[PDB]
Formats: sequence, C-alpha cells, structure tokens
Amino acid sequence: VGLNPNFSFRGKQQTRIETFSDAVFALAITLLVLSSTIPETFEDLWASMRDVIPFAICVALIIVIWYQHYIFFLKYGLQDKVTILLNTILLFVLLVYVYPLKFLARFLSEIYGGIFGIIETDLSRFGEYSHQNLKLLMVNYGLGAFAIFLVFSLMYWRAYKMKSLLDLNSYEIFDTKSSIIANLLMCSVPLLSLIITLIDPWGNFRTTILSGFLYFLYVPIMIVFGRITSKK
Amino acid sequence: VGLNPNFSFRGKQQTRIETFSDAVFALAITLLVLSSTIPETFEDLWASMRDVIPFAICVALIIVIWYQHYIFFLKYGLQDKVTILLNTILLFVLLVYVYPLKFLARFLSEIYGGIFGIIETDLSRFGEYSHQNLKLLMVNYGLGAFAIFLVFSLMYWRAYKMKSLLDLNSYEIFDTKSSIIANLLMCSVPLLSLIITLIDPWGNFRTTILSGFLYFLYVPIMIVFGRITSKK
Amino acid sequence: KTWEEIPALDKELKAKGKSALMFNLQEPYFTWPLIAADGNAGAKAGLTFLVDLIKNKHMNADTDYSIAEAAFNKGETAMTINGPWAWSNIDTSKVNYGVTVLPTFKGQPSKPFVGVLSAGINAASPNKELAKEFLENYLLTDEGLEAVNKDKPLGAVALKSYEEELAKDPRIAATMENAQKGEIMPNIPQMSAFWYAVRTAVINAASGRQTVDEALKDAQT
Amino acid sequence: KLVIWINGDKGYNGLAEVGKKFEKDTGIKVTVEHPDKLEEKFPQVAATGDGPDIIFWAHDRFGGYAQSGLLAEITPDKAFQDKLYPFTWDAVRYNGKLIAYPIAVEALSLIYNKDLLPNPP
Ligand SMILES: OC[C@H]1O[C@H](O[C@H]2[C@H](O)[C@@H](O)[C@@H](O)O[C@@H]2CO)[C@H](O)[C@@H](O)[C@@H]1O
Repeated sequence: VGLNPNFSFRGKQQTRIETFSDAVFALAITLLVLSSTIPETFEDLWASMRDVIPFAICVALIIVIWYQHYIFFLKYGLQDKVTILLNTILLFVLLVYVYPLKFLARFLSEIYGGIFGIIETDLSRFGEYSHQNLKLLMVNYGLGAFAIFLVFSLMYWRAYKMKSLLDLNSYEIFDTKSSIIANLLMCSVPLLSLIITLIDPWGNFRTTILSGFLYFLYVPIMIVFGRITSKK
Repeated sequence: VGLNPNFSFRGKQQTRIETFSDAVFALAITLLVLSSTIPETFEDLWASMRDVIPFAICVALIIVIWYQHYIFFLKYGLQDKVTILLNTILLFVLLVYVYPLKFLARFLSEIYGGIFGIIETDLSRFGEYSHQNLKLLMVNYGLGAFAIFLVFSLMYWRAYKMKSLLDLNSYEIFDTKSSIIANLLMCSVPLLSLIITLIDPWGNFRTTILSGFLYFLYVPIMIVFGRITSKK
Repeated sequence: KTWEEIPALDKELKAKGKSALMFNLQEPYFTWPLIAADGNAGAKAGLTFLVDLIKNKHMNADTDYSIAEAAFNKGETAMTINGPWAWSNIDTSKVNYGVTVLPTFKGQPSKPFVGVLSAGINAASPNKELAKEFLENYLLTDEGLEAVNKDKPLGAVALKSYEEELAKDPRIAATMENAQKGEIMPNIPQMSAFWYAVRTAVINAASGRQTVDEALKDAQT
Repeated sequence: KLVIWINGDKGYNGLAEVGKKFEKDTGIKVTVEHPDKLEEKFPQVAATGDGPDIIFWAHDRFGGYAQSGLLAEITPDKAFQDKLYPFTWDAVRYNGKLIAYPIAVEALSLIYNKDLLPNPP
C-alpha cells in the first residue's frame, strides 16, 4: 500500500483537497470516454470501439498522475494555501490537456495502425501534416508534460520547506529531496524537446524526429542527467 | 450490511481509491441518463420517457458491479499499485461500455416490445440486422462481461496472494478462494458465447441463437462448470 | 528562515504581549552562530545585528539560560536557541515545539560551534580502571546511553548502534542540519582564553560599554 | 509429587498453572521441569532411575520409547477419546497400542517482519 517503510503517512485521513482532487481526476477520465457521441446504429457502435486503444493510453496516463497525487497527499497530508495553489495549477493543466490528449492518442493510434498494418484509414481528417503543425504538436504536449512534473517538484519542495512543521525525520527528508530530483529529472526531457523544437535547428521534419526521439530515450537520458549531478 | 459474519472488514474507512471509484460509478449511471437531449416540447418529453426501461436495465447492471466493488474494498481495504491497476482496468471497461449498453438496452427493449405487443416502431433506425453485425453484437458485449468478471477474479487473487499481509484467517481465506471461483465461473459464460460466435460453426443466425441462449442458461451452465471441478 | 526578519516578527508579537526570540546572551556559545554567520567584516556584521536587537528593545540586556528557558516553556517567547538537552523540559511543559535550522544572516547560514560531549579520566585518580569499566561496559552501551537520553537528550550519540533511532527523530535531523552548517571546535589549550575573550566582548557590547569595532580589537589580542 | 518433563521452548509456566489448579482439587504437587536434551536424557534416566511421571515431546520419539518398554499403554474411555480428532490418535499409536495423549499439531512456518519486508519471498 505504501512506498517507503520508514515514511510516517500524515495523510491517511481524507480531506477536502483530496476529495475535490478525486472528483476532478474521475471527471477527467470519465468525460474523456463519455464526451463521445452515443451510438445510434450498428455502424456507430463499431466506430466507437476503435476509440478504446486511444482511450486506454489516455486513461493509463491520467491514473499515473492520480497515483503521484495520492502518494504526495498520503506522505505529507498538506492542506495550506500554497499546496492548494500548486494543486489547482496541476488539475488545471490536467483539465486543459484532456481533449488535446484524446486528439493525440487518436492521431498516434492511426500512425501506429498504419505501421503495424492493422488498418489503412486516412489521416487527412486531422488536417494538414505540415512542419509548423507537427512542431506545435511537440511544443504543446511537451509543455504539458514539463508543467505536470514541474508542479510535482514544486509540491515536494513546499513539503521540504515545511520539513520541521511536518516533523520529518532523516529518512523522510531524504525521500522528499529524492522526490524533487525525480520530478525535475522527469520534467527535463519534455523541456529539452520543447526547446529543440522552438529553436528548430534544421528548419524541417528532422527537428521533430529528434524532439520525438528524446521520449523513446527517456530512461537513458534521465540517467545521464542523474549521473552528471553525482559525478560533479 | 456485511456478507459474512466470520469476515473482519478491513475497509470500513473510506479511501481515495474508493472515493475516486464512487465518482466514476456515479458518473457512469448519471451520464447514461443525462447524455440524452433536453426535451424542448411535449413530443420530446413523451419520447424521453420511452428511454426509462432501457435506462433501468443499464442502471441495475451498473450498481450490481458497484456492489461487488463495495464488497471487495470492504473485505480487504486494499490500496496497492496492482489493486489500483486492476481497479483502473475495471472502471475503464465500465466506462467504454456505458454508451454501448445504452444502445443494446434500447435495441433489446424494441425487440422485446415487438414480442409482448406493447409497441410496433421500426428497428431500421439501428442499421442493418445482418449476420456479421448480430455476431459482433455478441462478441462485443460478451467480451465486456467476460472482462469485468475476469478482473474481479484477478482482484480477489491479488488479495489471496497477500493473505498473510492482510492477516486472513481460515474463514477469510476460504471466502477469498470461493470469490475467485465465483467470478471465474461468471466470466466462463460470456467467454463461451464469444468463442462460439468467433468460430461461427453454422455460418448463419443459428450461431447467434446459441450464443445468446447461454445467458438464459446462466445459472444451470454455472452449476455444470462448478459440478465438473467438484466431481474431478 | 532569516535573522533579518525577526525585528518585524517581534513588532507583530510584542503587540500581542509576546517576545519573538529569547536565548542565553551571557554564554558566547549561543551568540557565536550569529557572529560567525558571514565570517573581520563578518564578526562586525553579525555582532552589530545582535547589538541592534538589544538597542531596539527586542531582546533584554541580561538574558540568561534560566529566564530564556522559562519564558519559552511558559509560552511567552515564540523562539529560543538551545541544544538537545533542553528538549525534555519543553516536553514536560504543554508547548507544541519544533526544532529547526538556525536563521540565516546576510543570506549565508549561522555557523554554530559543534561540541562532542566527552568523558575523561582524572590523572590524579586511583579508580582509573574502575572508571574505564563504567565508561566502556555500562555507559557507552545501547542500554546505558538510553538511560541518559530519556532523562535529558544527548543529541547525536557517538554509538554506531543508535544510527536508526537518531535518524527516526525529527529534532536530531534539525540538530545534524545545524552541525553541518557549523564546525567542530578545535580542542587546543588556547580555547579557554578564546572563549573568555568572546564572553566579555559580547557582554560589553550587549550592556553598552565598548563599541563593536573596539570589541574585536581587544578580542584579537 | 507429579513431575512433568517438557521442552523449554514450550509453555511450562502455563502447564504449571494447570498443575496448580490440580493441587487445589486433589492435594498432589505438580512441578514442571525443562532439562536440556530431554529427548535423549529421558530414555537413559527413565530406564534406570525414576525420571518423570509424564514426558512431553513430538510423537516421532515415542516409538523408540514404546519398543524399549519405557511407556505405559494409554487406556482412555470412549467419551474422553471422542473429544480429540481421530487423526491425532493415529500419530500416538505403535503396534495397535496408544502410547501417548495427542496435544497439538506443530509445523514450521516462515515468520517475517512486515516493516522490513511487506511482500516476502
Ligand atoms: O559559552 C561558552 C562555552 O560554550 C561551550 O559550552 C557549552 C557546552 O558545550 C554545552 O554542552 C552547553 O551546556 O553549554 C555550554 C555553554 O553554556 C563550550 O564547550 C565551553 O568551552 C565554553 O566555555
């Protein structure tokens, strides 16, 4: 149930910030699916079942954020203005990226559908695959991912700033410090794609290939940034 | 209130996983009804009241799942990653089948309406009743029901795997083992329709009659599978 | 988190009949962290601030260990500067207390002097082997140091076996935080003459006899 | 004097509390002893000397005592016999004779610290 055996969970009691937050996460994953039209005929029913792969990817992504939220409020039981503010910024970013994720998930499901050879339906429905639009695709979703991890780092730093008020022991201080580093390291990969796309060194699709290729090398690039700080 | 007098309920305190889960179940039954259009005239008002039979069947079906969820989290009070994962898969399946159930419930209400002689409205609105479409109807809803019971079996097996951590006594171990068998036996009937429909022995509606007829013989066919394992 | 925001906090608290910070100004071990926060120019900066607190009537002129402790335990002052040993008396009182990093001065941290409580055997003692037995087999043991620690806390004990229990205590974490920002005292024979030079210097500047520039002049000699 | 031999890893203090209730209802003293290597000290002392009145050990050592003639045949009435599980009586039987009274079934388990190891091997 808990991540660390040395951590004393201050947030085992449910609070309003967590109850409100659960409503928002449930609403995000629910409206992502139920924002679709109701099938009126067999043809709509089969069309609507093609949407489960894009939705599974979106849902998997949202609960992973919900889990990190659950663990933070479980660890510190925080309920102050600044925690409320950072918590709202988080849910706000989540909410504005729910329908854009439904879009990206459908788009990539068609692109990976074409590759594997499961389907052969048109991508002209998405509009024009131009360099400017494919660059804005990276910058948009890259800015979204960066912000979510950036906010989780700020939330852990707020708990670190209140370590004495929270009576954090040497193990809990260490966990909190490690959780900040983890979230900044997670926020560093979308920040690096976003910057590469905004400068656009090649002036063509090559830029988008590199920017997209940093997510496939998430684990190794996170280890390089972690290794650079430990080597000094 | 409780199912067993020998069971010690570890989940009497409400948690985030259960709060989140209640939001999703409430949203599913709520949006099923409130996804309809608002009546603007007397004619729409009478049309909208024909939808209560299909909705009653859908709602009855969803609370039955909610009840099983309530009993599982009441019994074990689980809150770990794997329970969260299996719990998400469950809510995900629920969510993707909310509007398809609204469809099936309206379709079958017209078919049973024609039989009893209450109404005589067209089914051409649903599209073409072809062999391929009626087979995909079984396979779709059959795959949905199988998955829900399959997930409940996996959830009880996760609790069985943590029997010592949960300090389960001989009675509670027995209940957990019986709950796995119950859910696999429940998952066996939609798995058997689905397989019969996918092979399609007759190459015509006869396949769909048999596949549909296994749900009318749910109780007796569940007893045959239960009797086969006890006889050996 | 900073020394320079205490005067503002004290104005706020004095309106409600409470002090902000009361600590032992007589013993130089308590005033040294502020004096050594920047460093000389650092000692002149740190002490002038301490002198301005007494000059602005934020702190009392003859604040000693007893009236500072009593005032904090009574609930008259919001803060105090003390060691592990002082915690048990606060627990005895009904004061929800916290132990934390010492305030920073001029951005840099206040560097306290770190002490190692140590037991030595008197050269002119006939019971040298009996004292070695007491110190080794009875005091410096998990059970022996627990007995001393439940009376008045020792701080971060030297016994390796106590690492996990020390790490489970939030006040020890704050103690180790300050110990890393500070430095261990050299054991040298001149420490006595040094401490006396700082004890007079701080008292003279606190009461209002010698200037801050003239205090470091007489202390460096 | 009623003297009982049982191993030191068992509940001899509790067995003495039963022995103390026996002396209240009869007047016989019930001392409980726990000597080291009693499984191999009993067949040497009980053969030659007096040793204990009643010996407590896992059923596996009792066949050797029964063959050597170091144990009296147990004759419990049907009503007492019926209070214990019939499979337990089989463990205390050597050549169609009951050679002891079954108390409890013991088996080793994996004891683990849930704080240091929540999901053990
Ligand atoms: O005040 C100067 C004085 O400070 C230090 O003594 C500390 C002692 O180490 C602590 O354990 C605590 O009890 O307070 C003392 C100061 O009040 C130095 O160790 C000592 O040499 C010096 O005189």
